[PDB]
Amino acid sequence: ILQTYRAIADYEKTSGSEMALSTGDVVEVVEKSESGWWFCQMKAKRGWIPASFLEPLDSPDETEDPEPNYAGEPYVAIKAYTAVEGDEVSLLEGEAVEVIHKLLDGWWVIRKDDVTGYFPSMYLQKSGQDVSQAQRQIKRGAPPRRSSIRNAHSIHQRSRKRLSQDAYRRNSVRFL
Repeated sequence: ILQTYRAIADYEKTSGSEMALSTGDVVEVVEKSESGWWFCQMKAKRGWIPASFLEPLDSPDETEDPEPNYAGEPYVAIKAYTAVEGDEVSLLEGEAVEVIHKLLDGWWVIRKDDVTGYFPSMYLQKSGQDVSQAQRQIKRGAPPRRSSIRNAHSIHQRSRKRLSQDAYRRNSVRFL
C-alpha cells in the first residue's frame, strides 16, 4: 500500500518536472522528502475497453492473434445475433457453425454453409458443452467493431492487415 493523500488546493507546474494538481485530486505518495517536494502519482485509471478501438504503437498489426484454422472447430450460437454489416453472419440460438479465426478483437471468423463472416465470440460456445455456463460468462454486450467507426484516426499510414471475407472464403472452401 502506498499512502493516499488529497490536494487541498490547485497547484500549477512551474517546471516540466512537476505534476499539476486540482483541489480534491487524489494521489499516492511514492516518496516523501524533508525538502517538502514529494514524488506522487495520480490514482491509476483502469477499465475494460474494446480492443477494436486500439492500435499498437510500432505498427498497425496485432502481434498476438492466433493463426486461422481452416479445418475449423464446431461451435454453436448461445445468443442470437442480427447482422448489421455485410461481412457479419446472422444466427439464431442453436445454429451450428465452424470457427476458423479467433481474432483478439472479439469478432471471430466463422464458416456456415460455404461462406465466411464475422460473429461475436462471446455469443458462441464449443459444441456439446453447457450452454447456461456460456451465457453466464457474458457480462456485457459484444464489443463495437472497428468498422463501426465513421472516421478512425491512426498514427500509422499503413493499413492493418486483415484478409477480406472473400479471401477467407477462398481459403475456407479449400483447406478443410
